[PDB]
Amino acid sequence: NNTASIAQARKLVEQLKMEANIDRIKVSKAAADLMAYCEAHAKEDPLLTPVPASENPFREKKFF
Amino acid sequence: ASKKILLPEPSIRSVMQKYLEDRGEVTFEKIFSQKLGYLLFRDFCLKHLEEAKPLVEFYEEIKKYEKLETEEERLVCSREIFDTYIMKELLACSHPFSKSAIEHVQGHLVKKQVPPDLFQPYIEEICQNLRGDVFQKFIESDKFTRFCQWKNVELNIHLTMNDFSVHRIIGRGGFGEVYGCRKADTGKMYAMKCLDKKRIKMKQGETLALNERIMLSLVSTGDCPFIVCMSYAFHTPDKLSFILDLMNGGDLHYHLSQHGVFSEADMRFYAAEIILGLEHMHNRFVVYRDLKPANILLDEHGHVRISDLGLACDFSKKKPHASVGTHGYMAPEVLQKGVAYDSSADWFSLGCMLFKLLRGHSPFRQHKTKDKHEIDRMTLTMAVELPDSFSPELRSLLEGLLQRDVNRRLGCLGRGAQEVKESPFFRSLDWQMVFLQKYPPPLIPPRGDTKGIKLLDSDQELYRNFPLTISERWQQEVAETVFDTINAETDRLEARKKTKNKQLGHEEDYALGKDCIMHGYMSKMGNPFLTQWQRRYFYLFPNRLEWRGEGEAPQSLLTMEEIQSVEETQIKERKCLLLKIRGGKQFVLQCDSDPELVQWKKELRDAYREAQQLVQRVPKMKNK
Amino acid sequence: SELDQLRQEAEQLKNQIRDARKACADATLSQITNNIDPVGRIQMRTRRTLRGHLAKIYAMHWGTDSRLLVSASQDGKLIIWDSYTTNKVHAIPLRSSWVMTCAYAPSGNYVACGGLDNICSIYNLKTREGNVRVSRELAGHTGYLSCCRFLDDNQIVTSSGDTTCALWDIETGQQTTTFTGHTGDVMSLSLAPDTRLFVSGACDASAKLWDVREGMCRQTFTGHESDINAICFFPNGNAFATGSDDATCRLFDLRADQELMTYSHDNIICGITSVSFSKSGRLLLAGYDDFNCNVWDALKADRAGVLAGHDNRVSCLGVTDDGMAVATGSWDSFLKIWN
Amino acid sequence: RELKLLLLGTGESGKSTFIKQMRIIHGSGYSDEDKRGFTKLVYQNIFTAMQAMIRAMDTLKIPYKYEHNKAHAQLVREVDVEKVSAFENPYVDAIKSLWNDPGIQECYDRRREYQLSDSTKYYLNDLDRVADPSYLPTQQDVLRVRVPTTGIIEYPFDLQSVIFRMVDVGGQRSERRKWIHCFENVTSIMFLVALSEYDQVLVESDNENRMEESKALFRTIITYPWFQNSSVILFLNKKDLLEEKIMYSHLVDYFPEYDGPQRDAQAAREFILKMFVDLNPDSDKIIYSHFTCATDTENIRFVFAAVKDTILQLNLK
Ligand SMILES: Nc1nc2c(ncn2[C@@H]2O[C@H](COP(=O)(O)OP(=O)(O)O)[C@@H](O)[C@H]2O)c(=O)[nH]1
Ligand code: ALF
Ligand SMILES: [Mg+2]
Repeated sequence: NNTASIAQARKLVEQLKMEANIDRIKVSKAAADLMAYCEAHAKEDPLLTPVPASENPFREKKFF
Repeated sequence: ASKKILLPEPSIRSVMQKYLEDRGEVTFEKIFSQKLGYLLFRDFCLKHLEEAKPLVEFYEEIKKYEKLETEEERLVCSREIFDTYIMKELLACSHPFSKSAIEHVQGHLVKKQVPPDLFQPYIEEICQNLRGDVFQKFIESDKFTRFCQWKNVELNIHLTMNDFSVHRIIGRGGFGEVYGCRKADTGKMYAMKCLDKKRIKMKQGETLALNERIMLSLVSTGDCPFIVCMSYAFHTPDKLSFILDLMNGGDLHYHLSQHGVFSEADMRFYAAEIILGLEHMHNRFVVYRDLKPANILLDEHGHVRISDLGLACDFSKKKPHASVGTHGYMAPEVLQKGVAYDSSADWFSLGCMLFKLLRGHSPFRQHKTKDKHEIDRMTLTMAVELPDSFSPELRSLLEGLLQRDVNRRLGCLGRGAQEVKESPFFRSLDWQMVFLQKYPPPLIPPRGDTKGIKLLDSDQELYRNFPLTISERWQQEVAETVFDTINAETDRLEARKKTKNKQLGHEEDYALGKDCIMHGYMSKMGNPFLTQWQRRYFYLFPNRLEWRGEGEAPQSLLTMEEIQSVEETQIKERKCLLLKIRGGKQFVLQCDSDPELVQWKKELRDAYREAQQLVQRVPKMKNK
Repeated sequence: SELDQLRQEAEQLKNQIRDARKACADATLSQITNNIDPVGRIQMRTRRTLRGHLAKIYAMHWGTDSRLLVSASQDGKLIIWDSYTTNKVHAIPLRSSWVMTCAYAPSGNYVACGGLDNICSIYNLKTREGNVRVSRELAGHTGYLSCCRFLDDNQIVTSSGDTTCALWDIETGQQTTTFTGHTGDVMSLSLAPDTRLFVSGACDASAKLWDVREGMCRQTFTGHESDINAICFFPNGNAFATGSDDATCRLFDLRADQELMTYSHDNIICGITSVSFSKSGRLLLAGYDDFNCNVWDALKADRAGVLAGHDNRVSCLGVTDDGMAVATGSWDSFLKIWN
Repeated sequence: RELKLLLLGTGESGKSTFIKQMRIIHGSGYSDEDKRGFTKLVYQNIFTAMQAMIRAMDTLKIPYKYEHNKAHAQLVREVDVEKVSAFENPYVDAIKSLWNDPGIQECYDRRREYQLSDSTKYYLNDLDRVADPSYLPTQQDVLRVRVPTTGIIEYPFDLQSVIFRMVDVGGQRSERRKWIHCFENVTSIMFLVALSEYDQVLVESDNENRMEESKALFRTIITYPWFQNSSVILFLNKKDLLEEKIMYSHLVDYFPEYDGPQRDAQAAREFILKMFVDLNPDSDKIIYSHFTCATDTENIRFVFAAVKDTILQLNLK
């Protein structure tokens, strides 16, 4: 029962070769990028900043 | 027929089809054999199917052929059957039967011989054709639905005495009287051998009461003209009932004492009908043992049947040896203490009676001595001296029937009754005319306290597996009375609600196209101090038990997850289901019939166990 | 020899990956975000309640219109609600009672679902005859269908309990690509805005970034001490959050190929059932198995609020494409819309 | 004194032709008034035949050598079977030309693959006589006409010795249904078999072999219990057609147990005959066989002279 274990262990190492062969980014820049996304779209997000009840479909109106 | 046999709605089919399939009852041989199945099956073939029709008709015409009496009739008939069903189709090559079967019939008809089983090979091959697709198409049809309705009624038979009108009092017995009654359901007349349970233990006779029930059960199946057969057995708390065939003509000892002795030609009649009665019990490996004039009863017309089966005995497994029965008619081996015997003993008993019918006393008691050791000694020792008046035909018969040796006894040598029937005595008789009761009887009869003893639960346990119904009987009784007329009635009431529910809003398509396993009406509760009983239509799905009322889809259900246990609990002495739900909460169900209750018990248990097994290996659905 | 040299190569190549990641780890997100102003307290209110399901709700999914939504439930039904009006646009009964997932198409025409039937049943709302007719039986999976998401009207990705995912062509009813790799039942998945990548969460306590195009696993993230029950993409498509039976959520960045943040507390002991981001990504909404549904500051990792509107486990939840509302399905038979 | 005789057999086997011969020899011979009666039916046979042949060329995909005759083929195709008044010019030359086309001849030589008729070559080779204004059909023409019998008919002929009440019937499977109702007091059975059937399939069922149908039908009639008393007379008809067919179509092919030399009428005759004789359940019974041609009065005279004598030798004594 070597042919299964070996065929499996090769996929693993061919996979690990896949995963290790990427150009990673410094975590600090990863964060800065995400932080700066929210900073841009914080206005366009009604869950974050409460919108006018008039603009809210789940309050102002029963006709839609 | 005053009491209306109520017929369950066709929604019952979902439960029944599962109830019957679980027992492998939904096969052609199982259903076609039952009378009400045949009747529904044959209606389907004739009315609906195209190529089924001529096969049933063949089967029909053959069945009529079988019951033809004279050969001159059967000779005429065998041709028309052949010419119409065999030759006409065979010429055109649309005859779907074997060359063997065809050749078998030609082989006979060419030789001009017409056995009543001539077409028997064709009968078998008509099944093969009806057993395949044709049977499946029937199962798919409304006629199988109707069979389920009728079968539900059968399987939910519970008999109190309110089901019987009691017309007269026709007997007294060892442990209770015997009435003559009418079952209100169908109007069929029966005799109710009713027994007091207290008197039983007072005379320590629980054995011969229960033996009678087992013996009557073995005998009652297979339609028999010459035995007082059972249709139903039941009990009330103190009374024990058998519903037997109605013998309003009294017994043969009374009619002997009244009439005096009988002629040789008159006795021949009785003997022949008693012989076919004994033949029936012997073909089911039962011995009667109590064969004597008092145990022969006459019907209205003067025909006969064998009665008190209490002292009877099953010898298929092991043979008895004790001396049971009236010791004026018992055989040598029965008397011989610890000597084994079987059917042979009945033929010795017959001879003693047939002699007593001609002489007025048993062939052993001299001067009616009433002495056990005298009579029984003469049985073992002395041979009968048959009066010179006894013809040689009868001489031959009673010398054969009354051998002490069983190796020389007539009826015991190998072929049973057929030996006795061959005897030169019965040489005049067409033995099937005997069976068909076509011979005219010699005698038409005319029209005319220690109860303080205690009754234990131990005694009541004895009669727990007592109550019984015999399908053949009940179905026939129904077939010959209400069947067609109830069908006619139900056909309307269902068609009436088909038009009604069409025009209100299209119903009964909720269970369709989903994985619903079984659906039907039941009744639900919760606990005693708040809720009450409500009738709803349930749907069992693999993971939930939905239920609704009319005019809606289900608005409440019960998950298989939350069902802990299904248990049979009785509520006011009535079998019910107890569903214990996760949150210490209870929930009880109740069904119309026994078949339903049983199937809802099985299917819920199966369903919730299978759900909980399955859910518990799925991470989303499982608790933690 | 051949298998032991390959086993020791695996465990060196493995440590090459840990060092490539530790190299990026110069600062944490908790450090970086100290300065930004806190999100405050997200006092959320139950705007709607969606009464209809007869038993546990296992899944739900918004339409792209931010108004319609499907929901699959233990009652064997797949209901489409008009969140604005509470009225049911469709109440579809299923062939299998064992449904576990559902997925509104972005097209709005189709909805999909599946479960222990091991099939992804696709339904058509806009039929020839206007009925609710079944378009396809996508069979092929050898384990329970755990989740699935439409790419378009004719393509759909599905995860299963056979430890694989699969892309289907609805026309051919055939698995275009098969995404094998996981060593546990795949509980969840999530399409990136660019339909060319998707992540998946499994019981092997790991998530994996897949290439839809090609069919390979690009990266594998670990760190959870238990099953990953739910996973979804951050708005931009460079990160994703995971909910786990280890009572924590976590954020993962793809380009930094490691964990950025943990969302958990000593008080929270039961698992996460579901997750979703608000339109901007500042809020991470986690569903729980204590009938609660906590709102996290995705950057600060502080618990901003709680949605406590259900009597049983909060099984599933979502956010609208216009970010206007949060839906939350539950085991108590109700969905609830929030603002 | 009358005697009931059943002419039984597979379709088109010459049962109705056998009757027409009895009328020529014994009964009221064919008057010139009666001979006119068939004129219309003659024309219809020529159309029905030709049409059946035209269709068969399109089925078998056989090319017309002269493409001119495609115009005549459409002309004939639309002609109604029953609406034939007379055989007039627009169709006469067209049908003769069609017949003379070597593509039609290839189709005719493949007559085994589709149902044609047995007198087509007889009539089509003689279209000149048929198209004449005062064309009076001969006694042969009358024997050659195809008039599908349906249902039992009684034709009682009487020689100066005895009355023979002969029963003509239909041969096709549907017609065999009606047979039962005159199986009563049958003196003798005249079973007809077409010898040229060997390489043909049934019209009632294009799957099955005609010779083999007769083979079964004979066995059915023989084994019938109430014919145990009756006499059996086998008539292997169409001897003259077997004499043509066996030159190109081998009997060895359709009945593998045949040892004899192919292209021999006499060797085939005897084998075919034995097949039917071996279907007798008991050789205690004797089957009286004759090779015959129902369109040949000179053959039927000689045969029926011997057959009559056999019937009376057996049934008087
Ligand atoms: N050449 C030839 N033609 C025959 C013979 N027997 C019958 N035919 C023709 O074939 C056709 C069929 O014969 P017919 O008596 O009508 O058939 P049946 O009554 O159904 O058995 C008729 O047109 C006959 O003229 C034969 O022995 N030789
Ligand atoms: F046997 Al026929 F016309 F075919 F009489
Ligand atoms: Mg004819």
